[PDB]
Amino acid sequence: RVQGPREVQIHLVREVQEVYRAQGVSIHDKHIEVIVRQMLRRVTIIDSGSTEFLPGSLIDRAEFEAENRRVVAEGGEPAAGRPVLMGITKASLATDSWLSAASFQETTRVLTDAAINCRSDKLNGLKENVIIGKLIPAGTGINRYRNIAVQPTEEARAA
Amino acid sequence: NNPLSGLTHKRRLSALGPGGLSRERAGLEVRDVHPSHYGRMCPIETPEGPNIGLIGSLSVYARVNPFGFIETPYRKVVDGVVSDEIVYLTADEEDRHVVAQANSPIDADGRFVEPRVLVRRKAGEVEYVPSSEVDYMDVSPRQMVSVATAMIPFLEHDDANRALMGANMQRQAVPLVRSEAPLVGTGMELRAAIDAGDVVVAEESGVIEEVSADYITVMHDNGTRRTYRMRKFARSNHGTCANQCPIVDAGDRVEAGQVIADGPCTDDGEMALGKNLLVAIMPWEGHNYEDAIILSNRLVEEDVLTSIHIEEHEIDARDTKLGAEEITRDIPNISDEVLADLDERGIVRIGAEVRDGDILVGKVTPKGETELTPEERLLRAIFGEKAREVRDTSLKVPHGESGKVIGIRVFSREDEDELPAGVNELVRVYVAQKRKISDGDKLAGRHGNKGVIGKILPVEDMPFLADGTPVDIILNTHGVPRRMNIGQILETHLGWCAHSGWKVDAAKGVPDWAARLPDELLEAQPNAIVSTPVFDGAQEAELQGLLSCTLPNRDGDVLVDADGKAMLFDGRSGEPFPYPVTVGYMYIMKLHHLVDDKIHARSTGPYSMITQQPLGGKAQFGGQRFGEMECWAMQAYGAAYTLQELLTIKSDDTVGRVKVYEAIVKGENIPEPGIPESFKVLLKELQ
Amino acid sequence: GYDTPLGITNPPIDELLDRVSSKYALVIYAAKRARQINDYYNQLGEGILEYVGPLVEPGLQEKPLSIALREIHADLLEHTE
Amino acid sequence: SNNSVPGAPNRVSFAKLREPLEV
Amino acid sequence: QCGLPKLMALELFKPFVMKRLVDLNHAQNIKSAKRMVERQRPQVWDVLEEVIAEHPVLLNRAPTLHRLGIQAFEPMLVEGKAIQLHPLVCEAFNADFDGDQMAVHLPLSAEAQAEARILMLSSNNILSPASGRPLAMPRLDMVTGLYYLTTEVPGDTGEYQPASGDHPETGVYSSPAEAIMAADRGVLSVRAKIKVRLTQLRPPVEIEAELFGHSGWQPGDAWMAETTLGRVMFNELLPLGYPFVNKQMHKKVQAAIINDLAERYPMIVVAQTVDKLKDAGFYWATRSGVTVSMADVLVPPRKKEILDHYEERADKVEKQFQRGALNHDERNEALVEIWKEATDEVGQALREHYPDDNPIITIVDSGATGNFTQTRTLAGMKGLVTNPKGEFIPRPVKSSFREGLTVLEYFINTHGARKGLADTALRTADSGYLTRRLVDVSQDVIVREHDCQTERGIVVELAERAPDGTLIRDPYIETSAYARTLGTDAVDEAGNVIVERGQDLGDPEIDALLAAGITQVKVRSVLTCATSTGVCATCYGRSMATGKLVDIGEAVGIVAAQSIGEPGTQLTGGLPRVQELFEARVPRGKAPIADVTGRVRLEDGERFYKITIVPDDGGE
Amino acid sequence: ISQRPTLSEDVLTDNRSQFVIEPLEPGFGYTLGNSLRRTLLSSIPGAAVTSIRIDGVLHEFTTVPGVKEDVTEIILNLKSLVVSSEEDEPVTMYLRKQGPGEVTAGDIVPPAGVTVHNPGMHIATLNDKGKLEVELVVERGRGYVPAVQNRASGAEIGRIPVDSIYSPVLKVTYKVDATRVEQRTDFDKLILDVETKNSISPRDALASAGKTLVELFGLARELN
Amino acid sequence: RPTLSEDVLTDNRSQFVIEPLEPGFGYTLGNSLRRTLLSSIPGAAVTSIRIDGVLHEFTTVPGVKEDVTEIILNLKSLVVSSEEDEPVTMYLRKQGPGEVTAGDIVPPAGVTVHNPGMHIATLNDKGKLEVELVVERGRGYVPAVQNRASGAEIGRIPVDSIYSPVLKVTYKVDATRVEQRTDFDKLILDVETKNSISPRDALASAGKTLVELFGLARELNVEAEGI
DNA sequence: CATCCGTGA
Ligand SMILES: [Mg+2]
Ligand SMILES: [Zn+2]
Repeated sequence: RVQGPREVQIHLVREVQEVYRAQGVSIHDKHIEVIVRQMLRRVTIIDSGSTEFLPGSLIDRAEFEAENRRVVAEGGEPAAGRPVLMGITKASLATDSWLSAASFQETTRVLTDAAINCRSDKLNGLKENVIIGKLIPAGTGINRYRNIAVQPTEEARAA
Repeated sequence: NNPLSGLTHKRRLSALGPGGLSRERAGLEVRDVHPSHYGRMCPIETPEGPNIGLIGSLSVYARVNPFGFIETPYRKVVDGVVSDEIVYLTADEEDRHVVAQANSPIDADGRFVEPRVLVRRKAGEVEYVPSSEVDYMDVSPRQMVSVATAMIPFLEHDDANRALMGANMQRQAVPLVRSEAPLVGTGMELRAAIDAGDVVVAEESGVIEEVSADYITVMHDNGTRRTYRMRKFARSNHGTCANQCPIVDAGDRVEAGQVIADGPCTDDGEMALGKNLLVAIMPWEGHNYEDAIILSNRLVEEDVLTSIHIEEHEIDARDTKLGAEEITRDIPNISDEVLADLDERGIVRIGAEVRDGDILVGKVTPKGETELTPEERLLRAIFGEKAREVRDTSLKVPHGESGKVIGIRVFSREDEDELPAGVNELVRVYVAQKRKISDGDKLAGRHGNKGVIGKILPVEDMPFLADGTPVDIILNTHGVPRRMNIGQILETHLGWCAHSGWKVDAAKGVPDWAARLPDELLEAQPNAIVSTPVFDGAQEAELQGLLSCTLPNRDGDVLVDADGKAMLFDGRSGEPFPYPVTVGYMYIMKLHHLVDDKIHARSTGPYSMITQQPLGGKAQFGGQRFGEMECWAMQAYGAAYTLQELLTIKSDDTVGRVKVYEAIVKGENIPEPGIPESFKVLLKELQ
Repeated sequence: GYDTPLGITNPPIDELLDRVSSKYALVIYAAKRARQINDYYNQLGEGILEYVGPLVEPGLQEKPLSIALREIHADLLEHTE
Repeated sequence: SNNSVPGAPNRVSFAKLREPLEV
Repeated sequence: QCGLPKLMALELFKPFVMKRLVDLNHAQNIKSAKRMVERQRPQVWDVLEEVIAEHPVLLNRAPTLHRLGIQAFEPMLVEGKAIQLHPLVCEAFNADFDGDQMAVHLPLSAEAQAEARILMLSSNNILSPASGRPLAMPRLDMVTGLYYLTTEVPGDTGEYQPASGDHPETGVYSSPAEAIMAADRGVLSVRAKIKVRLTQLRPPVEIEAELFGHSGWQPGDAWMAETTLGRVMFNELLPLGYPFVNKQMHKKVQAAIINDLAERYPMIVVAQTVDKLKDAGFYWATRSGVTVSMADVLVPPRKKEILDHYEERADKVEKQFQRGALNHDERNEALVEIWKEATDEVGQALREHYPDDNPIITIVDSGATGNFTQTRTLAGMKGLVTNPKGEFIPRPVKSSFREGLTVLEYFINTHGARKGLADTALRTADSGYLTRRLVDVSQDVIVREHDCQTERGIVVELAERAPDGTLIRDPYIETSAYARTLGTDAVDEAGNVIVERGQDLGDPEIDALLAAGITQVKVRSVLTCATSTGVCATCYGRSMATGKLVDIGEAVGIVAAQSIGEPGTQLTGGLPRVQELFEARVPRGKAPIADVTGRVRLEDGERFYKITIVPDDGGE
Repeated sequence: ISQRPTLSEDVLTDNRSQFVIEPLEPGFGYTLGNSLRRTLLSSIPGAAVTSIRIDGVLHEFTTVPGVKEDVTEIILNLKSLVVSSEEDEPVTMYLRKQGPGEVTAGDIVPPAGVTVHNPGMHIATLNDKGKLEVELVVERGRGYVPAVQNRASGAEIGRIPVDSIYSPVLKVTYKVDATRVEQRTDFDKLILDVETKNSISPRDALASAGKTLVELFGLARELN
Repeated sequence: RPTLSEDVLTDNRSQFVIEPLEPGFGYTLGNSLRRTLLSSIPGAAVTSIRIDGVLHEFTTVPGVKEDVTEIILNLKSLVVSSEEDEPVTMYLRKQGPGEVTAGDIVPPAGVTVHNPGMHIATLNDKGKLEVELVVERGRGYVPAVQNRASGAEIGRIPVDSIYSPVLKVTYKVDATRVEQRTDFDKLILDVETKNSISPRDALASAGKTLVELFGLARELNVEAEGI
C-alpha cells in the first residue's frame, strides 16, 4: 500500500534470499520470482460496479481486466480494484480447478463449497491431468510437440 | 537378533502405549535427556527415527522400587571417608543430597585427596565443594550408561550422535557360523552373555559325566544328575540361527554359575557380536568412497562373516464347498522331474535342495464346476484328455528363497493333532540358507561406523604388510574425523597391540607413562584379550607407549611403528604405497540388512481389490510406489508420456496393462492408455 | 573433436539437438519413427503398404529406437510440427 | 582381571580398582 | 551406466525375455517360455543380455527433493544382488553407501524410453537446476587424489636446478614420455617443479600469444613449461584445445574448470572429460598417503598454557561477580566471550604446528571434506555446548576427543547432540511441507510462448562505486543478474552500446559491462513479462541446467519449488522466516516503514521510542 | 651400462624358502616378485575335499548321537585338512571309529596315491556309545571353489557338498635390495619368500608358478 | 578357452588387446609387462656432449638462437643405433645462416641416425657451431650426475641418457564375460616407441625377455599347467 | 489486534 506491487516483489525476493545467503545456500533469484509472481495475480473488489464480482473477493487480474473490458463496452460501471498479496497456501486453494484444490488441503471444505457453487472443472493443468490420467499440459505433452508427422526426405528412397 | 538383542529388548523404557502418550502428542521436552536420568536411564540408547527420546534402555546398576520409581546405587561417605555401605536413592531424594563423581581420587583407607572435589547437585548444576560436605559418591564411572552402551570401547572418544548408532546397531548383529570374542573388550561382554539366557549355565556344582553334541550331563556332589539339552539349529523369531555348542569336555570339574555351553554370538561365555578383522585406514581406488567397505575374499573362503538363516514355510488343507483340499503327490500337468524331490505324501524330503519356484508341499483343491472354455473344450477333444476338477494350490518356494530342507513338521486332524475348525493336514517345512557375505551386505563397528560392502577383491589384490599378510577390511579415511568417533582409531591401535603382544621396558625401572598401568598388563602374549571399561581403561599416553612395545612377528621384525602406522604394498601394482598407513585390528559385526532380503522386483503380479493398483511389499510381490514427490520430478522434467504411462498402463488401467503385456510379447508398439480405474472409483465414491 | 561415443550416448546428443527445435520435440520425433519401424516389421509378415523400413543398416538385434535415432543423425527424415 | 566370579576367561583390565558391587 | 543385478532385470524384462525365447525357439509358446524364466534355465542369461541392449532404466532414490532425484541409466547386467551406482551422481541423489536402497522403474512405451535417454539421462543432467553449478564433479577421494599430484613441493627430488660450476642444468626433460621414465627409475617426483617441452597441449592464453602470436596452436607445436609432472598428466584429460592450467587443484579450482567446460564445450565432451577425472582421482587418492593415525592427530603444544590463561581471566570475572559489581546477565555474557576467544587461539595453535603433510589438514584445506572446526574439536577442544534453551553453556568442554572427554563432559555434549538430531528431523518435515505448498502454487506456470515482447523489466545493481574510485563487484551479482536476458540495450557514457537487447548475460558479457563502467542494467524478469497463461521463454532466460535458453514447455514453476525446498535442511530468521515470507504473514519483528519521504525527527524516550517525520514536500 | 644374465638362488627352511634373484633392472624387483606372488596365491594346483557323506545324515545341519560336535563344526574342522592326491580323477577316502576316545586325520584311510600330511588334526571327540562312519571325496583343482556348485549336478540327497580350498600356498612376500650408489653399479636384488601347506614343497610351488607364466608370456613373442 | 592377441594401429604407436585372462591375472600381467618395455630393452643414446664456444652454461652459444638448455633437449630426442658396446664419438659441425638438423651429423661406422629431419638449432650469419657427441649403449634411463666425468673438463656437459627405445606405456584392465562368468580379465595395453623399432616388435622382445626369467622357476619340475 | 474449534504436520 506504500510502495506499490512491484516494490513489494523486489523486497520479498531479496529478504527471502538473505536467509539462504547466511547459511551458504545459492538459489538464483529467478526461481524465487516465479513463486512471487503467483502471489500477486489476484486483485480485490473495492466497488462492485456493474460487474457480477462480489465485493471483498480475490479475483484474477486476467479475469478482472477482461470483465472490465466487457462491461466497459457494455456501458456499466467497472469494478474498482486494489492489488492484494496472498500467501502461497490460500493462493493454492483459490485455484480455478476444484480437483487441484481438494487434492491439496482441507478436502472436506473444498468439496462443500464447490458442490454448492456448481463449479465446473476444465481439466487443464498439471495436478488436474495427472489424476484423470491425461498427458500433462507441459513439455512433451503439449500439442505443439505431441502432434508431429515425421517423414523421409524425398531424397531418401528404398534401394 | 542376538544374545544381546533379547537382552536389550527385555528391558525397555517406552513412554508409548495405553495410559501413556501418543507420538504426535509428545513435544520436544519429553524426548531430550533429563538430569535425573543419571544412573537410572541411558542418555545414549534411543532410536534414530520418529520414536527418538520416547524409547530408552535402563541403566545397568539401576533397579525399581516398590512404588514404581527408579532407584540407583551410591556409595556412602561418612566424613570424607568412603564406606562400602551402599544405599539406593530415588530421583528427588538425591536432589536433597550432594554426590561426588566416581573417579575422584580416594585414600587407601577411604579418604579424599583434595578438599574441593567434583560435585553433582540438584537441577543438573555442578560446583566444587569442600570434602566436609560430601554426602555420597558414584558407584562406578560407567554408572550412567546402559548395557549395550557400556559395550562400546573408548565411548568417551565418540560423539553422542554416532555413539547412539553404535549402540543401536549392535542390536542388529547377526549370529555367524562360529563366533570369536573381540580382541578389545570392555568387560561387559561376559555378564551380558550370561544374563542373556541364550547360553547354558550350570545350576549346581559337579563334574561332566557325559558330553555329546546333543546334550550335557552333570554329576552333582550330592549324587543327583541334571541334564542340559542343547538347542541345535533352531529358527529364532527373526530367522537367525540359534545354535548351541558344548564348551566343556567330558570329565571337567565345573562349579555353579559357570558357562558349560554357549549359544550364537558367544565365545567362551562372552558376547561375540562380530569378528576381529585386520583393518587398513585409507582410500583405495575409490571402492570405499562414501562409507562403502572393501573386504578380503579370505572372509568368503574361510566363512569368517558367513551366517545361517532359517525360514518357516507353512500351508494348510481346509474343507471347502466343492469338497476338501488334499495334500497329494499328484499335481495336474506336472512332470515327474519336478515331483522328484517329494515323498509319497506330497511332502519334500529332508535334506533335499530347493530353489525358487520349486514345490514344497503338493496340495490340490476341487475347482468350481464352471463351464470350461469352448476353446478349451475343443482342445480337450483333440488330445482326448479329460479335465480334472482339481486345481493346483501347491506351496511353492517364494522368489529369492533357497537352501536345504532341514526338517518337516506335519499336523494331521487324523492323527488326533488338535487343529482349528476346518483344517485337516498342516505342513511345516523348514529351510535354512548358508549365506556367505557378499556385495551390499551392511557391516558395522561399535562406534557408529556403518556402511555396505562395495567390493570384495581377490585375496592377492589386497594391500598387504611386509611379511605378506593381506589386510581383511579397507575403511576410508575421509569418513572418520567428520563423525567425531575416533574411538574406532584407538580400537585399531590397542587392537594391534593385542594381536602382536607387548612388553614394557623394566630395565632402568618402570617407565613414567606406564606407571598407572596395573602390573598384569606390563607383559602380554600374542592374541591377548583386554578390557577398556567406559570412562576408565586405556588413556592416550599408555596407548602410544604400547605401540612402541609391539612384539615382532615370527621373522623377528616389528610391523608397525610408534605412530601405529605401517608400510603397505599395493597388491595390484606391486609398488609400495608412498606413505605409512594406519594398520591394526578392529571388531566388525554383521548386521541384519542383507541384500538377499532387500532385493526385489516385479513385472506384473497381484493387484489391489478396490483401487485396482499394484499391491505393495516384497512379501506380496508388489511394485514400487511412485509417490506425489516423484510425480513432481517427472512434471519438472516435462516427461508427460513417462508420467502418464506410470499412472495408467503401468498401474490401474484394467484393460491397458493386459494389452501392454500382449503388445510387448508380440513385439508391436505400446498402445494408447485408457482411463485409470481408480478415477472411476472416485467418481462413484463422490456419487 | 571428442572420443568415440559408447553405447547409449551414441549418436552424440549435441548433433542430435542441432536438427531439432528442442529436447522435447526430439522425443516424439524419434519415438513416432520408432513406432513406424516396429510396425513395418510386424506388418510386413502379413501386411503390405507398411511404413518405409530402416533407411540405414540395422545392427544385430538393434532396438527400433536405436535405429531411428541414427537416421535422424543421417538427416534422412523430415521434420514437421 | 575384571570379573573374577564365574570361572571365565581372564580379560585383563586397565582400571582403577572397582570393588563397590557386581553388576 | 548403472549395474543392474542379473536377478532384478530378469523379472523386470520378464515379458520381453519371454518374447525372444519363443522367437529363437528355446520355448514352443508363451506358456512354456514363462516356465523357462521361472526355473531360471541357463539359456535366458544369454537372451536377457540382448534384451536390455541400450534399453534405459530409472534409478530413484528417496527422498526425491529435486528432479535429479530420478535419473536414467544404461542398464548393465552384473553378478550379485546389489545395484551398482556411479560415484558422481551421489551428489544429486544425496545417497551414501551406509545401507541405502534405490527404486528401479523400467520405461516401456517408445516415447518413454525416448524421454529417458534424452531428458533424464544422467550424462545430460550435469548441472544443478538451482544454481547452474556442477553436481557431477569430483567429491571426496577424487578431489584429494587430484589435489595430491597438482601440488608443488619445494625441495622434492628431481626438481629443476640451474646450471652452476661444472654441472649443467638439472631437471629439464624433452617430453612427458621422458619424465614418466624418470619417476619410474626414482629420479623424479611427480610433485616437483621442473621444465618440460610439451607437444600435445595448448599453452596458456597469455603465453600462446607470446609464442605464436595467436597463430593458432597446433597438435605438434612445442613450448616449454614450468610445472610439475602431475600437473601435466592432469591436463591431458581436459584435454587438447583447452588452455593449460598451472595451479594446484582445490575443489573451487575444479569447480571453475568444469563450469567453463559446461559453457563452451558440448555435453558429450564434459561427460567424458569429468569421467577421466574420476579415474585419475581414485588411483591417486590411493597413492596419496592420506591416513589417519593417533600420531597424525596431535594435541597443541600450548594446550595447558593457553587454557590456564583464560581460566585465570575467568576466575577474575567470577570474583568480580562475587562482589556483585557484575550483572548475572552480564556475567555469563562475558564468560561466553572469554572461552570463545580461547577456542580460536587453540585452532591457531594447530594450523602452524600441523605440517601441511598432515592428512587431517590435507583433507580439510583441500575442500575434499570436513571442516577445521571438526579438526579443532578432535585435536584442540570441543568448546561451548548448547543448553536445552539453546543458549551457550557458561561451562566449557576443555577436553578434545583425542585426549578423552571427562564423564560429565560427555553427558552435556550428548544432550546437545540429541536435540540436534531431533531438530534435523523436524526441519525436514517442515521443509517438505513448504515444498509441497510451493509446488501447488506454481503448477499452472509453464513456458508457453517464445517471447512476450514487452519492454518491461527490472533494475539490477551490477556493481558498487568504490569511494577512492574504480568499482566493486556487487555480492548479489551471481544470483540476480548472471542468467538474465536484457530488456534494454546497455550503454556506457558514450553512445556506444556494449550489449544488445534480447541477449543472454554470460560470464564475459558481465565483464564487458563491468569494465565499461555501467553499474546498472535493466533485465527481463518473470515478474514483468506478461502473457496469457504461464510465462514466456525469453524473460525467464537461461535454464540453469542447459546453459542455454529454456525450451518452450518446461514446467519452470515446479523446478523452482524443488530448487527452493531441496537445500532447506541447512537453516537456523531461519526456515520459519522462509515460511513467514511465502505465506505473507504479518511478521514478528513488525518493523515500521516511512509513509512519506522527508526529514526524520527522532524524539526518544526511555520508556518508549517515538518517531516523527516532517514531509519533504510540504505535507503534514 | 652393464650386462649380466640373472640368477635364482635359494636359502631354505622346511616349510618356507627364501629365493634370491639378482641382478635385475633398477626399479624392477618389486613388480617382478609381485607377479609371482599373485600367481602363487591364485593359480597353484593342489587337492582338497569336495563332498562328504555320513552314516545317518542327510544334510549339513544336524548332530550324530554320542559325538561332541555337530556336522557343521565337523565339516568346518575338515577345511584345515591337508591332502595331496595324484589321481586327476576323484577318489574316495574312509573314516570309521567307534566307542570312547578321539578321532583324528590319522584314522582317515587314503587309497592309492592319496596322502594326509597332518594326522594330529582334531576332527571330533567321540564320547561313549558314539559311532562315526564318514566318506570323503577328494579332487584335484586350483584356487578356491565354493561348495554350492556340486549340488545341482545330480548329487544324491545323501551327499553334503563342502567348500574347496585347493591353493597349497600359505603366505607369500618379498623385499628388495636396490643398490642406488651413483655409478654403473645400480641394480636390484630380489628376495622372494614362499611358505607352503606341507602339501607341496616351496620349490615345487615356484616351479608350477613359472611354468604357468612362461606359457603366458610366450604369446607376446609369437608373430602376427 | 585359450587367450587371444589383437592389435589396433598407428604409425609410431599401437594398442594391444589380450583376452580372456583367468580372473585376477590382468593386474598380475599388467605392471610387470610395462616395466619390461620401459627398462629391459637395449639401445643407444648420448652420454655427454662438448661445445666449442662454451666455458659456462648460462650464456648461449655465439651465433645460435636457442639457449644451451633447449639444444640439450633436442639432442635428447635424437634416435641413434650403435653397433659396438664401447663408446663411440660423432662430430657435428656447421656454420653460416640456416638450420642444423640430424642429417648434418657425421656418424661413425655401424652407427645410424634414424630421424635426419629433426630440428636442433637455428644458426645465423657469422654463426659458428662445433659439437662433440659421446654415444654409449645401455637400458632404461640414467641421470646426468652419474655422467659428470665422461668428457674432457674443457667444457664437458653431462646429458640425461635415454637408452630405452620405448617411449611411454600405459595399460587398462577391463572385464570380459566368458560363458556365464563376468569375472575374466581383459588387458588393454598402449605402447609408443621411437622411430628405431616398431611397437609390434618391441613387445615380442619384451615378451621373449620375461619368458627367460620364469624359466628358472619352471626348470625345477615342470609339473602342471593347462592351455 | 488477541481467544476457541477444526485441520492439518
Ligand atoms: Mg543413508
Ligand atoms: Zn514474457
